Amino acid sequence: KVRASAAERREYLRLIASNRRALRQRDHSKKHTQKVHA
Amino acid sequence: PQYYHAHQVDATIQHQKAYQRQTAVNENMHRSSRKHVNKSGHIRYAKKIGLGFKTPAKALNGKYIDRKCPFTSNVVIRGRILRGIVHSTKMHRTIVIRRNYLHFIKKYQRYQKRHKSLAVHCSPAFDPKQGDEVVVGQCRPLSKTIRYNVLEVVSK
Amino acid sequence: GIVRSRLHKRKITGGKTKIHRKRMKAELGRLPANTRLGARRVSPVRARGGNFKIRALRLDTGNFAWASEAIAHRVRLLDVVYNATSNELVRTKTLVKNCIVAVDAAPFKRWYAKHYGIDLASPKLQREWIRRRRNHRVEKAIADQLREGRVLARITSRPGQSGRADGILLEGAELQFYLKRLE
Amino acid sequence: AKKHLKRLYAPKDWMLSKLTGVFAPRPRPGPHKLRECLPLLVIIRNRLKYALNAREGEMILRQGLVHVDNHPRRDGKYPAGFMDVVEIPKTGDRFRLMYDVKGRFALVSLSEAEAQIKLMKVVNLYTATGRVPVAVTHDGHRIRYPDPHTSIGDTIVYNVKEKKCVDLIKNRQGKAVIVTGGANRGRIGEIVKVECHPGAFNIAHLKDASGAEFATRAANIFVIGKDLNHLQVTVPKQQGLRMNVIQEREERLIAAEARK
RNA sequence: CAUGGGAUAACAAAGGAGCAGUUUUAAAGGUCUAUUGGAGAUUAUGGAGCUG
RNA sequence: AUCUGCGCAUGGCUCAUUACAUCAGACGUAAUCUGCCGCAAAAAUCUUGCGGUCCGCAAAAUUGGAUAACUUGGCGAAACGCCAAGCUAAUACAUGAACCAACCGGGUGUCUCCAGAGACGCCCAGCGAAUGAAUGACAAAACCAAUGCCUGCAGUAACACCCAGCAGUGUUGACUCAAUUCAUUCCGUGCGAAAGCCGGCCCGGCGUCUUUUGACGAACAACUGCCCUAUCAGCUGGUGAUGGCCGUGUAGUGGACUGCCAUGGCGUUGACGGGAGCGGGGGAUUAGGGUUCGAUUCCGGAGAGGGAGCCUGAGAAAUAGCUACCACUUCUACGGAGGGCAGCAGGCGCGCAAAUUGCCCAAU
Ligand SMILES: NC[C@@H]1O[C@H](O[C@H]2[C@@H](O)[C@H](O[C@@H]3[C@@H](O)[C@H](N)C[C@H](N)[C@H]3O[C@H]3O[C@H](CO)[C@@H](O)[C@H](O)[C@H]3N)O[C@@H]2CO)[C@H](N)[C@@H](O)[C@@H]1O
Ligand SMILES: [Mg+2]
Ligand SMILES: [Mg+2]
Ligand SMILES: [Mg+2]
Ligand SMILES: [Mg+2]
Ligand SMILES: [Mg+2]
Ligand SMILES: [Mg+2]
Repeated sequence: KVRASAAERREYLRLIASNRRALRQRDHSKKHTQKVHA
Repeated sequence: PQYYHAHQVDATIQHQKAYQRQTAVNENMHRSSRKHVNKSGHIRYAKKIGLGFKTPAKALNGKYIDRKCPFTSNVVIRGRILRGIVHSTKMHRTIVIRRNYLHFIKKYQRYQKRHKSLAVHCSPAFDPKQGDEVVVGQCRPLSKTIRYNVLEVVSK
Repeated sequence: GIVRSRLHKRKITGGKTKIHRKRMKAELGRLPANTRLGARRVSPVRARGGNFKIRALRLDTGNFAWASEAIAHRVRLLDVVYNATSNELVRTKTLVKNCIVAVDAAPFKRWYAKHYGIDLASPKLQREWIRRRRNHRVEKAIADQLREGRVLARITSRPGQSGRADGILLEGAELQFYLKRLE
Repeated sequence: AKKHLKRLYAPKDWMLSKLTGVFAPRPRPGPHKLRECLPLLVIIRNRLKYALNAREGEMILRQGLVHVDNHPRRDGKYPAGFMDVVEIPKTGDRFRLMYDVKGRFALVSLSEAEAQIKLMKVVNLYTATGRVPVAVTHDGHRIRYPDPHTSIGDTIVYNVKEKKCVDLIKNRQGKAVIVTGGANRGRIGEIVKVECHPGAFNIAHLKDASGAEFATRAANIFVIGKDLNHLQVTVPKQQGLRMNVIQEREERLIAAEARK
């Protein structure tokens, strides 16, 4: 139950760190798709 | 090059047989971060209390060392927020406010002038004269009679 | 016993308060510790909740911190130098919070030779000393009493409450405050 | 340390008659508040008539036959309160504690799929040791890794069998609540406007299905769905609609005359 | 505690010499953040404000 | 029968005290303690066995000493009094778990590399606690050094491999808080997997340390309110009265308290002192305005013959707990030993004035 509780941290940390990744790569798209335009 | 040249003693605030310092932050940091340092020079602890009260110009850019102060200490303002008028400022760093109210008598269909006086701790951010209207906020006991602490002064 | 109530205090009108209950246990106070210098002897006190509050009698050592360097070292208290409450507490050498003491200064010099490499040569491989030491400089009033042998320091813990004599080294204007009052 | 209740100082929603004994079963600390629960001796004896007295009532409970939120409760003084799910495997009935529109506790009958989830309102959020952010709930639960969009006023759907927070309901303008305190307790309404007033009590303005406008403190509202049609949990038979006192008085006389 | 209505009254301050020019335009002198791939250290130009 | 674990701090009685007190409505605790109960958490600890004298091979850790009851001998007029010896338990007391079994971090010495990078080695790295430091957000180009991708700069999370997104993001109206990083060290005043108990035919019911928070509470603070009295006009302040500075003490805030400094604070809007006596919910009467009563069932406060002071416990300044004195007081074999009905029945007094030394846990 310490391994299972340290497993449910490692997948809460992929819920947090993926949501931060999806915001990195919607902004570096929307910056680069207007940098092409000008 | 090895020597640091620390700050000299500011004798205008240092009167009180122990060194007057703020417990929140250390005055003696060499490369103190931009967290607590104010505009001109020195390290200072200033806090934002709750209910839409703007901290004064002093308590950010002042030099005074106050404990029991709502803006520069661990004193938290909570509970009641009241108003009074300044009655006497004769005590050191403490004022007595006067709260004047009309007490309605249900039998004689008429009001009655009563008053309550409260000892209120007054920060050196503020200099209220007699008759000035203040806003006080409740805090912990700070003395035998001090429960409130001045938040804003409305002049004259 | 000793109580902490306002039942015995006069009203602000000057009137006497007439007492209509016995003393409560929930309003007690206890006799002071009067912690002095000496070899360590402590007596625990059973507080509320069953918690233990360790009275310090006779303390000689503590962890003192050098806050610019963000380190601490277990050093030995030498003397009690200045107390803001009374000069009589200096003479009986009571340890309270905020009293000014002198400490050993030997672990601080040894740390300042091990870290920054300045004495008051052997690892030629690791000169991460050079990665530090350039921006940082040391106050002169510290380095004088550091090599003089004892450093003035300030007690930052409450010994009668915690049974510890932890502290901080006086720096800056705070050292220059207390050096004037002594000499 | 109080250990007794007088039956007059007991809550009125329990509906214990004043002439039957001096004392009422004081609910222990636990999940729900003493003022805001219905202890299991009152459910097994006074609500359901499975027990004629308190002596028959502990023959049921101490034997392990009543389950509050999937776990057998052998305490007659266990505080069961709002959104709890009370199962009984032998009689095959399972109920949910809801407030009806007159403010009293009501036992809403459930299916098997509707009896697995309960809806729980966050009361506090903090970080525990480690860096684990846990969520404190009105039922006393401490969910350790909730949905990261959890704020304090929200509602977590929980599924008490597999202890996994399956869903989240934020507290916003467009949601529907149930009122769990005050004069308006048991009423269901859409949220209209939430008046903040920092330092004091948040006031929440609410509009009912009929259009009746009413307000409460926002610590009294309990959001239970996205709208008044898409409620996440089933509600009692009035469905939060408070009829007029004149119209509901006429209908009982009409129903009693038409019955004879 | 929240909120809106502004009749009547109230607190406060004043005692009227005891008093509180707005914009376009180019010019002079002088004061203590954002970009150049990052971060560190120097460095002139410039924005907006300073006054004659 | 006795060890052990909880309980006896509730309930019940009474209303003597008591006017910046209690109490009511309403707030505060970010100034704090909190057993039982609810949902959770948990990677610290070189221990055993066998062989050899500190090492080797092993592994379901087959741990240690003492007391009751009891027996024996008893002391004493007695006492809800006692002694000595001999036995024996644990979920009492004490001791103690390597490897299975992680991630992550700091400080640091040899070794393969390049003109700083890696491998290895050592010390330290658990929850809680102390002190110190760091987080706990924010609201146009030019040149040199180190460094990033390009074949001069297109475009870009951060990071020298192990994991190319394994936290760049706690909460509040507000925190010096929640939590995390590192520095030092906790010497009993913390941390077992009870070295625990059952049950089913590996699994399931319990029972327990620590840690943490909801809940039931505790303690403090005070916004508005309160009978009569001036044949009571000044009250407080050396020996704390109002405030300020270091401390101390507390569970915590604080003249609560030591030291020092200042000269305040309250009052004809009735202070101060005296008399009446628990405070509300409420009762009686009332067109309206009122005038009265509230010892009494519910809530709160206080007390247990008066007055203290304590122990134990999560909680008592407890009284069907202890210690002492004062006033009464019972047994004695005179050596001594005890008492506490404002619990329920009763008893004597006192008065105008108030019942049964009853049956039962069937209900609450
Ligand atoms: N007045 C109460 C306070 O007493 C304090 O001082 C008091 C003490 O110095 C002293 O009180 C002592 C006390 O220390 C000691 N531990 C116990 C003793 N019973 C008390 O004595 C006091 O009480 C008894 C009975 O009332 C009287 O007989 C005695 O004369 C009186 N001095 O006497 C003073 C009271 O008269 C402070 N002066 C002050 O805080 C305040 O006056
Ligand atoms: Mg026992
Ligand atoms: Mg009365
Ligand atoms: Mg203080
Ligand atoms: Mg009572
Ligand atoms: Mg007497
Ligand atoms: Mg009787």
